[PDB]
Amino acid sequence: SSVELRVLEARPEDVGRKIVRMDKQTRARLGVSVGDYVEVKKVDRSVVARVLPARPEDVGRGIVRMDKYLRAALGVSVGDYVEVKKVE
Repeated sequence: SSVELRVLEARPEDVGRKIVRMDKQTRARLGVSVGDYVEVKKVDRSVVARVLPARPEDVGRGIVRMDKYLRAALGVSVGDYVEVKKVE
């Protein structure tokens, strides 16, 4: 089904992009590859974002990096948990 991930801040290069960063393990769990799309959900809010690969230092942290604009759309703060799933 879905994965639950902790929201972390976007690195400066990614601010303003409609993307999220997740590690390879998480992409495999979701059934997606880099460049595919996922839906990020919080209660009755949702955003669709393109999947870009997390940097190696972020591996296994259980996080998704998303910028302050996508966080605003979802009503979440850094440190909140979100549901991530394929677009369907």
